[PDB]
Amino acid sequence: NEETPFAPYVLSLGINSNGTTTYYVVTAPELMSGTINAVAKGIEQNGYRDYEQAGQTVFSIGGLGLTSATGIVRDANGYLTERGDFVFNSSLNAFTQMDGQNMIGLELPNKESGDQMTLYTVNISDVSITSQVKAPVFPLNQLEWPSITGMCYSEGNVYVTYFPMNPSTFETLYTDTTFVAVYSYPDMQFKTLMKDTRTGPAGSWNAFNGIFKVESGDMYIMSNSAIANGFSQSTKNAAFLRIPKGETHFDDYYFDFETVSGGLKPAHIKYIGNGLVFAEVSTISPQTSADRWGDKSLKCCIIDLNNKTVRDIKEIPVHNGDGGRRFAALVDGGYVYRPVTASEGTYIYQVDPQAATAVRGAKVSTTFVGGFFRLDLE
Repeated sequence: NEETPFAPYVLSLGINSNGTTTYYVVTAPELMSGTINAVAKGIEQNGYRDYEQAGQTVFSIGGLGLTSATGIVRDANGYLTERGDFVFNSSLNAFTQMDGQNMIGLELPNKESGDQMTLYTVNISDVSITSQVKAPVFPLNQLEWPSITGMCYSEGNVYVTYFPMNPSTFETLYTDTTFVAVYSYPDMQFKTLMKDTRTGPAGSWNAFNGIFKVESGDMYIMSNSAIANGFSQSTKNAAFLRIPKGETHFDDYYFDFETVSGGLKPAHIKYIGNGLVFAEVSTISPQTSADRWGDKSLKCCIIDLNNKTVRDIKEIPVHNGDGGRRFAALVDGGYVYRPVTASEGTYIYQVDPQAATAVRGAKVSTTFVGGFFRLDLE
């Protein structure tokens, strides 16, 4: 065993061998030198996995056939171990933290796959379903079947960002409206369908990038309408809007990202703190049908929501994104760390968010990084 006990940093290394992607959840004692790898260390996880952290639990969420999420925690000996099992029916369309002890997870049933969706309440420390409730899909499918891009909990309301998409043709014919559906917790009664016409739908296909909460409890949405991230068309400039804490309207905030960036669209976002967002931003302009789904040629930027500015991190090379999955970026010790997979290989880059400058760190022997966390002992 080459695992270093109590090594804080957790990386899920996605490694392509003979066509198949296998995940190795490894730890690293530091991020700035050495080589992070899965030689003689790691929790091997087969199948499609994506990763989300809450508290000191990393959830390994199975996909493409796998219908469970598994906890990963640090045991008292300093080693990672698997803990618990949350079984769902088909796919976990959204998953977000409700409070210090609980996640909520939303699962859709097309219109023939069922009529009701399910909200699961999952205990973080036990990794187990505490309660579950059913709700109609409508009005999420009023125009077309929804494609869910995020979920947030605020003061007893559940907020769901989505865009309509025909599940068989993949057409996204409705891009002129931001949609946020709002439900009451715990019963999932429908409260309101928020609409806004200053930008397009929030988030993009399976990218978990539609909505996020900041220190005040306010929420922001991100619209990119990006063909490169899965839309079939684009009609309105990429932008951020804001929902006041616990409320059900958009306020006067509006950040025209697309014009400030000189015509570009964000692909992936992570809130850093203090109004700053770390982002991968497509350098393709205009994106066309030839770019669709590719998530190619991204740069890294700091987005300042307070001042409505965009600053390029010039030391990070242009690189292709990981597509429709969660953004593997780690906010740690006042920096943001991002594995950058490019022609030279994969390296962790340490980003100073105030200066918008980066330092190259550890090399990572992997195909891509599927998750990136700091896990302490509880």
